[PDB]
Amino acid sequence: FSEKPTTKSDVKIVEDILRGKKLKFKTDSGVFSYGKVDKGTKILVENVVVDKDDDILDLGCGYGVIGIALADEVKSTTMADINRRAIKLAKENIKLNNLDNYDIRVVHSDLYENVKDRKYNKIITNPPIRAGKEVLHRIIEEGKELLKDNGEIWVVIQTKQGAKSLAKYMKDVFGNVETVTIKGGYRVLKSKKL
Repeated sequence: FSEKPTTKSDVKIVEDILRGKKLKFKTDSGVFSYGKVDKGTKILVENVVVDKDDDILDLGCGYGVIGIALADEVKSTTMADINRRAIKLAKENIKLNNLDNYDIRVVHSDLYENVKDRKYNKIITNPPIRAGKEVLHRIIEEGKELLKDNGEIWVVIQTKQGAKSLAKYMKDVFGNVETVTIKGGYRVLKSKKL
């Protein structure tokens, strides 16, 4: 069931520079990366390559960093999260960054469940880890089904055997995987549909 809480939320406004853009984000203690832009997310956002005609999906968007940082560079952006507070903040953050003139939507979704109304050129995500490898594998396998031909899925994951195990699975599923960057213990992995 759904319920509207009585409890207050802790909010912290954070500014950062991503892809050379000066952005501002309202963050909340009940949402991932409260009070600062996550290092993994920053590395992913700086390294992802997008095309002006791409329809992209920011999976597990939190307060919206990835979608917001890329919105003006692509054709359309869908940000999705299961956390309702996250959804609210991402919508508010679209306004804080003057992106109202772009095709951006924020959708409540348990993984891909509510965003399968279109196909995407890119699926970009900083996936949850404590949730376990089964959820990680699902992000990869179901992701392939939602990508347009030549589409790509981009993930950031903390290095060593974790990134290696996931890369192996991505190669299993897609028939290819590439390490785009390794920085400060984080790896950005990319697989293409084809």
